[PDB]
Amino acid sequence: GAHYFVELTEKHLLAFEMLNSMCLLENYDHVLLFLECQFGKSHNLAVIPFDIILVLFTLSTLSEYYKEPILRANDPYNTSRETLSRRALKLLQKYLAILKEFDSEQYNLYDLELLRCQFFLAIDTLTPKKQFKNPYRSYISCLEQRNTILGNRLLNLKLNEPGEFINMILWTLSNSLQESTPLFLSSHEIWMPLLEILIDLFSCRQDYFIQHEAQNVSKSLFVQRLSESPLAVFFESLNTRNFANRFSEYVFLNCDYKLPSDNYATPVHPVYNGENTIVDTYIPTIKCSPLYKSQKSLALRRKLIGSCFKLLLRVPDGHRLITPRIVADDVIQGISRTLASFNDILQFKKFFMTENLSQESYFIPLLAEGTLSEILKDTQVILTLVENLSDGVSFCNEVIGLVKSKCFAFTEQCSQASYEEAVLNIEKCDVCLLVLLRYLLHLIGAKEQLEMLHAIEKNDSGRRQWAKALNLGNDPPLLYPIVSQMFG
Amino acid sequence: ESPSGYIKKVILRNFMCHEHFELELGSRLNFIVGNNGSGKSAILTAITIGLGAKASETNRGSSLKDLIREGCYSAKIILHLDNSKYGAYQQGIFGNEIIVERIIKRDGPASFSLRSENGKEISNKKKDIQTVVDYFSVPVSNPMCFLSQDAARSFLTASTSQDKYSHFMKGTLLQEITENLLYASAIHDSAQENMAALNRLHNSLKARDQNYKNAEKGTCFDADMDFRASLKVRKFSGNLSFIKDTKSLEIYILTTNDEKARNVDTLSGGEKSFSQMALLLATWKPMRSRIIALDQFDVFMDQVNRKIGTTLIVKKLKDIARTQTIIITPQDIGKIADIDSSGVSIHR
Amino acid sequence: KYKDWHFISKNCHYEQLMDLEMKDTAYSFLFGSSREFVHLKCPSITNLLVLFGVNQEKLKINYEKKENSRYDNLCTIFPVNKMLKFLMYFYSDDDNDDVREFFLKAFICLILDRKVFNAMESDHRLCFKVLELFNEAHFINSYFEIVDKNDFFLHYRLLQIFPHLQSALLRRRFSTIQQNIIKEFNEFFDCKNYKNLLYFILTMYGSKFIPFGPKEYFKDCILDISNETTNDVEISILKGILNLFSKIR
Repeated sequence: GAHYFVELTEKHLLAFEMLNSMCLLENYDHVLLFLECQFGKSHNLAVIPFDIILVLFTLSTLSEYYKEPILRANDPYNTSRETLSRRALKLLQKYLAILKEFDSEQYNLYDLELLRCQFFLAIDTLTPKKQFKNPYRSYISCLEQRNTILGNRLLNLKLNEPGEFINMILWTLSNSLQESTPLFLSSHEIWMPLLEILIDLFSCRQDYFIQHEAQNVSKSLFVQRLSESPLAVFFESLNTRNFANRFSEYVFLNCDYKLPSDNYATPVHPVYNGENTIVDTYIPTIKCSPLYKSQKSLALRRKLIGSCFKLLLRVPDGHRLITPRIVADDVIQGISRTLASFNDILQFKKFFMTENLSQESYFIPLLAEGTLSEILKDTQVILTLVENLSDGVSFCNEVIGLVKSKCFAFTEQCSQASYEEAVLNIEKCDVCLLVLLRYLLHLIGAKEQLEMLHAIEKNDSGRRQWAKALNLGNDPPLLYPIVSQMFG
Repeated sequence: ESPSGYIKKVILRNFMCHEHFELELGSRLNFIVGNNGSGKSAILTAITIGLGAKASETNRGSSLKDLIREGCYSAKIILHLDNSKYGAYQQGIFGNEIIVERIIKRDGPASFSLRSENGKEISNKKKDIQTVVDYFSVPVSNPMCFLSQDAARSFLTASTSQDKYSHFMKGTLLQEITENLLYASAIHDSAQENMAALNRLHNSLKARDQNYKNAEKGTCFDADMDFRASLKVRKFSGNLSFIKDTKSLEIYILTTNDEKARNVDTLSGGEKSFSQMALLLATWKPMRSRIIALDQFDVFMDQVNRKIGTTLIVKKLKDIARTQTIIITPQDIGKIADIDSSGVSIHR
Repeated sequence: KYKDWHFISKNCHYEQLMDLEMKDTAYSFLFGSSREFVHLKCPSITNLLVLFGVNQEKLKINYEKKENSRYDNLCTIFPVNKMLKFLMYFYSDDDNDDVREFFLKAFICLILDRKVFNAMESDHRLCFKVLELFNEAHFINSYFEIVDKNDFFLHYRLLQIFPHLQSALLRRRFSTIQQNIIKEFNEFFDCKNYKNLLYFILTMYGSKFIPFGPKEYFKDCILDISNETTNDVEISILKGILNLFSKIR
């Protein structure tokens, strides 16, 4: 009963000791069938025990693409027409969309507070190192004498190994943009939706640890209650003191921007053996386009930084965080000197043009302006756009000042010698402006807009005539046709 | 009320120690009492033999003639089965009860006459009484349900890890399908080497190991849930684990004063005896019978702990409305538990 | 066992669908509220379905030609989160009833074939969005057009991604309901239909008519027929499931 601990009513104890008995008999089909048969039926919320989470965290990391025989020698009938790893994942993502609602209008608050206890007990076992204790007493559980599940050891028992919660992050990030099926599948249905759960839970334990830690405490010590925070040990796994040049290259591992890291790339190895091997009796069917590959791998690289500008946002203006030893300004010019360095501009758009615009606020209109300020240092300044993101008149006046400052028109007479890089550079500084414009249009719900309109008309026409004088067979990367249709 | 298939009355005639015995039992936990050597085993032997047992199916009587007391000429056994609730097959033919008659003479065949409500013979074939017994889901054949004084003593005694597994498997009829379908090492292997579609037999046999593994998961899980729910009358916790690699029944328990569950064979006599009695109770759970007997559960458990065993038996068995227990024990023990509650029919 | 009606039979036009994706992915930071010229390679919904990898004249399953029994036919398919994204562009909510019903039935047929169903995303957000566009009375009366009585294999599939429909179709098929379920249990019991009975139990357990708990006489009926010990492998499953649906409260 240290904190968030909820005791067991006898009507939940039965389902607690029954699921563990079923799981002890190597019978996971019925363990899963226990939860699914009573999911959307009534207002009961049959919660998973906290040790039947570390089982679904290990039933998830064994997909048929490399363990087809073992998934068949367990239940050779396959009643549900699904595997053990595609239903475990479908439960963890179904009992998580319930946790982050806390809707008491249908469930009972006791079940919703018990489920949170199970989830936090589960995610309080993942303690990353660098290189069993059941809190209840009513029942004896599994995971006391059982170590491995179908060969795969465990998740809590493996991520705690020295230098392993850092290798699996680089595993799911580097093999994100891969072409070989044995490698791309190891991070599309095994480690990509599993890190999206770990990050979404480590970022919900933080939402609780802040309130129910010490109200009315000194600011100098409130920052000391963020060094033992759950989001602090998570980012403590990064075993370097160069977050200005290490967190900017761990998020973008397999991306190809202008990689200047003279140090050798991080050694990436599989978590469980046989992961980078497809099996003979399974042939893939889903065709993943290279654009689709680099759309769901940049919605995770951004989601992994979006949990770093939520830990750093809580640092008070006076002091700085102790355990990670990082600054909320050394990682806005670090995720901007590489974002402004991308070669494939279809990855740049996939990163900035996000499908979750409202939740992923508070840090995107910081890298967007932070990146536009990194490009104009070569195109030829002080950017105050985010401070003017609330009042449109000031943001306008600034953008007309910028376009009059000749930072959106092309460079000097050098046209064809270095066109291939100049066009990419000048168009990469247009997405940031477009992203900021979209945010303003969403954060604000007159004549200055029209003045920006005609100014951008003259600028675009200047680029157009410059490209015409470039004896070039195609159009320049115009701006206008986007802003015109955005405004209306 | 209780579904049909419970014994109303039992009448004997010139048995091992009873000249003319008449008992009446209820549709639930039914204690009967006495003392050592009072014919308590005689009634259990008669109730086993009166349905499906053979002359040498008890290992105590050598034939069907030694049962008759010396000096007597013959013997007679007659039982009554209730037919009022679910299970009253063709009740219009007989009535609301079924009467059987097992008469054994000094010389000649033993008649197996079946009677109706008014006591007139309606059948004499062994097959008729056998299908009557096996319809009401009676486990006559089974050598566990109607455990003898020594048969039950074989379970509730000094056991090891890979001995309770054997007892549980044999009692649960799970050492019958792992032998009737384990000779496949010669019927699918050595019965095909004559040319190096007759493999249809191997096709059915592969769709039959599913039947065993899906009836050993749901039958060894029901006997494990009713072992954690019977360790909660001493404020204990724990479970029992089947190891097919070793064929073992390691049972792990955790007491109020304990911090980490240990193996059963590390405690005093009382907790081990309680755990083994709990396992004995759990064995009967998966197999849906209708009549269960027992004799002499005081083999090694002291009276102070035999009282706790009695309370366990009373809570676990009295509430069930579909298992007529006929437990036999000499001492009168209706003075500690809730025997006054409806569902107990202690008889002397 | 290995054959689940496989709506998408041929291969997918991976080159034309890839082109359509690139144009569409730049149409989320320009619209999202106002309603298209991103796609005119598929002027009608039938053309889009053909692009997905379906054959001509495709919306019904009849089982005369073993329709829900076609084998693997290992054809590659496009990701479901994009197939459903391209599909909703053809709603025309304020339009003719026939095209709306065609869209509904095409959506349904695309939902419950093994190719899509086995490779769906656990996020599971698009399908519910397509569901709220219709009321469950019109999603179950003009429902998935599989037969009602004998076909309980895709009923369990439907009530496996849309669980809140559990009591929505049970009052349509069983149109007194408590005595109708046992009546339709004997018909699948005195027919030796031990495979379409397993999915009859898994479908209707949990509703208002057949609740969980120790209380149904089914476990009796699945106890007299077990004497062969080699009878059937879908009869030692039906009794292990029913032994678990009783110890649940």
